[PDB]
Amino acid sequence: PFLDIQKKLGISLDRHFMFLSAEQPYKNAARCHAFEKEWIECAHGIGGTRAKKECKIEFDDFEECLLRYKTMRRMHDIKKQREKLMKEGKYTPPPHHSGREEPRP
Amino acid sequence: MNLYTVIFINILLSLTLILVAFWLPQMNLYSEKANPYECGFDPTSSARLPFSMKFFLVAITFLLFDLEIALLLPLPWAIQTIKTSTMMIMAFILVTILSLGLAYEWTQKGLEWTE
Amino acid sequence: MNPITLAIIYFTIFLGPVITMSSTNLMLMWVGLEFSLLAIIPMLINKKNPRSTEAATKYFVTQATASMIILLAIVLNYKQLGTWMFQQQTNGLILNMTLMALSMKLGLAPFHFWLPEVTQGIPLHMGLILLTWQKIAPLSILIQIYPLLNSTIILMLAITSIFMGAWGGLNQTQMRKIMAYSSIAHMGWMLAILPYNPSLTLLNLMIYIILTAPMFMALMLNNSMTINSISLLWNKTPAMLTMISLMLLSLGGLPPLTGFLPKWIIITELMKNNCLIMATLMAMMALLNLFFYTRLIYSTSLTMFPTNNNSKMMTHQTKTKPNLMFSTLAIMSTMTLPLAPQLIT
Amino acid sequence: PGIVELPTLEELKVEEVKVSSAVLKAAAHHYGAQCDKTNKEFMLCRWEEKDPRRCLKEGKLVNGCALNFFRQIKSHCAEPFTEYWTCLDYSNMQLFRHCRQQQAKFDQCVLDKLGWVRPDLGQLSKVTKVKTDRPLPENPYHSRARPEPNPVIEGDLKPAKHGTRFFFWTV
Amino acid sequence: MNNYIFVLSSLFLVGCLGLALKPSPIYGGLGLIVSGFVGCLMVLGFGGSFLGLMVFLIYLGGMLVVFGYTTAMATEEYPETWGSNWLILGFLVLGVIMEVFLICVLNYYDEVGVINLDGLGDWLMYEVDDVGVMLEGGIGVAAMYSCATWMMVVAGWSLFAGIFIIIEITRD
Amino acid sequence: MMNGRPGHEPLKFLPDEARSLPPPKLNDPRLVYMGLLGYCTGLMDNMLRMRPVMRAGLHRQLLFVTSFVFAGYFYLKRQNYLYAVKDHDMFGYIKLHPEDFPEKEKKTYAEILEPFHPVR
Amino acid sequence: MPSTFFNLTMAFSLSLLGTLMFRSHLMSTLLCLEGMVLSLFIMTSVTSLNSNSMSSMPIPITILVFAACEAAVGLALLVKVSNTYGTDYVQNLNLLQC
Amino acid sequence: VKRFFESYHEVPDGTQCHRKTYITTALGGICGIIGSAYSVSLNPADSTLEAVARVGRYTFTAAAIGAMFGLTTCVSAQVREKPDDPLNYFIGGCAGGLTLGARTHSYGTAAMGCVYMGTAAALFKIGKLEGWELFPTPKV
Repeated sequence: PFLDIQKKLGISLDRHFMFLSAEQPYKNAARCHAFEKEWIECAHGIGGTRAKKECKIEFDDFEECLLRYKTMRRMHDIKKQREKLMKEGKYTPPPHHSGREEPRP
Repeated sequence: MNLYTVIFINILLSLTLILVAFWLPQMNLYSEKANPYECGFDPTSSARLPFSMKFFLVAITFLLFDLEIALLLPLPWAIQTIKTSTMMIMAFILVTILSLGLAYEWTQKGLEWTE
Repeated sequence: MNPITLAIIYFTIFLGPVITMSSTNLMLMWVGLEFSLLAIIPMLINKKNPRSTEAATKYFVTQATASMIILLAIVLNYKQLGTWMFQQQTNGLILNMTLMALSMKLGLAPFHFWLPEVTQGIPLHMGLILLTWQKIAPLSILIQIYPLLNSTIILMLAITSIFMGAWGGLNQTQMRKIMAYSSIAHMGWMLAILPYNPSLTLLNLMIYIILTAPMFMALMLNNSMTINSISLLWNKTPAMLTMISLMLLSLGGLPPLTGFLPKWIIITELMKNNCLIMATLMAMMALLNLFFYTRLIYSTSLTMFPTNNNSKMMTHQTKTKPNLMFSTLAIMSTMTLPLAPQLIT
Repeated sequence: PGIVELPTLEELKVEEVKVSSAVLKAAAHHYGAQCDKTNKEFMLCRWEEKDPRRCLKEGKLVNGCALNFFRQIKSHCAEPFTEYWTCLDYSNMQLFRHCRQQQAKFDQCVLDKLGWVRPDLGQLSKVTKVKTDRPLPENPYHSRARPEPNPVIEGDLKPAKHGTRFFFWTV
Repeated sequence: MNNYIFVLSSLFLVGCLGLALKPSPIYGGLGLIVSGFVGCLMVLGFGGSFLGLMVFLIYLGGMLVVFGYTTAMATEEYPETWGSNWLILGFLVLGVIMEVFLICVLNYYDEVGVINLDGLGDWLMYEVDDVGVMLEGGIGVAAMYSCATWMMVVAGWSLFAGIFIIIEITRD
Repeated sequence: MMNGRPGHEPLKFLPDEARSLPPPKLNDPRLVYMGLLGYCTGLMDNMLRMRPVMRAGLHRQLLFVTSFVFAGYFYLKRQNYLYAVKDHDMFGYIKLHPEDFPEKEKKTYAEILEPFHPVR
Repeated sequence: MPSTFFNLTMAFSLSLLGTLMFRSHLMSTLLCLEGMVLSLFIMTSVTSLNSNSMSSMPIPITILVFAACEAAVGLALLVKVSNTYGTDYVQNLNLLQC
Repeated sequence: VKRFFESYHEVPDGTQCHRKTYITTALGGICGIIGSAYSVSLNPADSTLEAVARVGRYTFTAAAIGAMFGLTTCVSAQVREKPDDPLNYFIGGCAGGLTLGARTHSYGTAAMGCVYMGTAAALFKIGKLEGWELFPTPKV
């Protein structure tokens, strides 16, 4: 913040819910809690520029967890290949993907 | 799915009722039949003219009070907290501030209607 | 206004920028902006004339639209990064929308069209409160995200702010409009030095505030809203002409006044960052600003415009209006250039 | 990146408990009292090693303990437990308060036989220590090496050389 | 049952389009009520019911006051709806056509960008706690009473100062 | 730029490291000019309030001069600390990265050939 | 979720476009502001529900509170404008050019 | 259009004069479109017909200024065999100023535009020759 009155007085008016891995009601972990924790643990103490340069792996893992762009691309490629194989008829779904299976608890 | 189904059933029932109400009886409409009602005489002016509101301040206060209601509504889950002293103090402060605002408006005659 | 509502409104006006500056969370900074806007509207419309109503309406819709764009940027950043602060890797589109909305809240060109109109039609003390206090919180928000902003868009906003402020101040005769275009030009300078060194942004902001406050106080002495009204000041308050001239020259950036120091050090930092073309264009438009200041000085101090007959009765009456804090601010905005290394950090 | 290593269906094959939720809730307190150690070992391994593939043996042990528990109940206390879980299954929430006579009779049966005592209020809900020979994972998050901080500069705070050095100002 | 959320989002877009096109404020409030109901349904589909019902109730009260105000002072002899002007109706149908064209362009050209028709209905609920109590959305808003007391006090002071502000503005 | 340095106390006016600095001499041109500005402020305030410029409000002029000197002294001590810590950080960074600040060898005026431009 | 978020962003863009492109009715402008507010609320709520951020779930309610205060002040200003002129016309609100 | 304006500089001056004139005409047309949009928004016309007439007039004026600028600059570079000469850009800028004065029907505006735009174009050529940064990223 522009003024550090909260840090000078030691209080936390808004500093304890600044991100997903912060304090949560009834210990309900948010999505990508581990990824955001790793990103903050990497980026702490080295500054913004070094955090952008050197914690790129942690930031990319956190971003992939949060937005799931590559997961969507991979699933779309799998489903597109599956429907192409269905169109040319050289593939059939297994029973457990087609609705009839042996359920387990 | 069940709630959506019963909402759609209510929609279909009311649409069917108004449709049979409009297509079942014999139609005979003319100009004097469909002229607007002003107790037997012609309307002097259109009803789309501005129509003064004497409780506008009370309506704005109702907006603010409705948002105070929205703030107060998570109380049945807030009373389950571990730190009940903080919740109790904050709820007391919120209701007291709301009551002080109402009392100030009552003192400043905002609840009274204009003219 | 009864003292209860005076205390509530003034405390919320104070509390808005304080919450904005002290807040870590972007949402709390935004609600500080909301506090400032909502609290300052009734004092704008306090005189209850049609001009004050129009000024309050224009200010409300402008700040509401800009705050909605700010909230869009905050929500989009929260969607992208999961946090409530533009940390390092927020989208450039989000940052540019934040900059654009904060520049519309600040009132710099080409988002400046409301500021002379809002400054007109409100009383002088509310113009002072606007043009000094209302710019601190958006500038604090801009200062917190200085390494993330886009220098090209910032420099374009700054250069058009200084150009339009110089031309508007050249045209206007109303004192409130003149002060508003002065605000636009100085905000242009502050924005220009923002991405490179926000310490100089704070320095220019403080110099502009301590120059704007006593000029508005001297206007508040006689409610002189016009060039002619400030021109017959020699009959009303002859002892203020020298300080008026010195403060207007300091606003013009003439050495050896202390108002030359912000433009000088901003130009120096831009030269250190190799933006010579921008620095030279800004300096020439600052010369134009100094021109309309000098015309104001010619009207009020160096020449003596004809006076009225009732000014004799006004000289019969006595006044206690100029407060203790006027002369301190006038001296600190006039004769502080030799303390320049202390004024800079 | 690297491919994900997850076990096969043969490794995931186990004798599942084909037991309804009302039956489980009827036998809940005695299952939490008798099979507590294996269950707490499995929860400890799951909350220490976040990967579920590192705890399949403990999960199979949990299923085996539950199967032994239900086989013991079927061996000794079949009919009172049957009517107890039936009366529990009638309710929509499976509230314990609706069926207390059947609960009392089942508790009496599992008290005179098998020596089982129903846990009191507040006993199953408290944190318990547990002894295990499974080693503590030193890096559960699979974290990389943390980057080193900046080399903080130490030394005495000498005055500024030749003043502020701001253009022509001597001091 | 897969494109249900997408249909709701499209209806919300159409309602906001009508509100942008600005009919008479009676019809503007009607479009805003329909948009609020649609947004309540969207929040309902995505998760907790409390936020959707809250914004629904708030907008019902708000558009009630707006309806009273537009019958009071923001009215005209012939109120303007979407069909009274050829330009406004043309802009409406052109916006619908542009929406269809844009979603087709993002389906075809951009592949898996923001819109994917094959992937539609697959990425609505990402992760849910399958077994668990105390998971509903109203519990966080309740945690504003304990975890974010600063949020509580700034909201309460906003309402209190707003009462003083509206009294002073309409003091006349 | 110096707000993010290690060991930076937040909203601290004069941290304890500033105690290592020599204080201002209390009769130095910056503080003397601050007192002169305070006296000029008092005189200008008298003239604007239409009082006698010098022989009126002696307590007010004394308070102006005293407050200006006091605030100027403490602000000057703070600025001296800031410049000292700036030079300390600069020298420390130079010592930490000597390969980015090589000692260049300046040759004498016997091996370099400055081009001569005749004025005629 | 991404198609829904894109549609919500386009809804905000349309409401902002309506706010920036005035017609005769200041009430319609305020309604466009409220539509922008509604789009912001829905975006924040679906983001919090998607990321399971119960700690950030008070934020949409705070947005609604401050936005309703904004709408309240806008209605009060519209009352003053209508008392001045008889209508809420932004073409009547124009006499501050000189 | 970024790569378009970058393809303005991929060839030295005095070569591809048609391409340079086309690129400068496009840039002038874009600037005229922006200026006409600002003009019709701040000072609206009496009707849509005169509004689009003003838009077309402003766009054609700025496009003609850009076309004359690029054509005269490339022609002067060709005839003087000095691609890296700011005087070519000064001649082109003066030609653009004369085009502005011809469009506005004022010899005084023609002279003022010639001087100012020639100085601006010479400064632009000097900056592109000697690596000036118009919007530099913060380095210190």
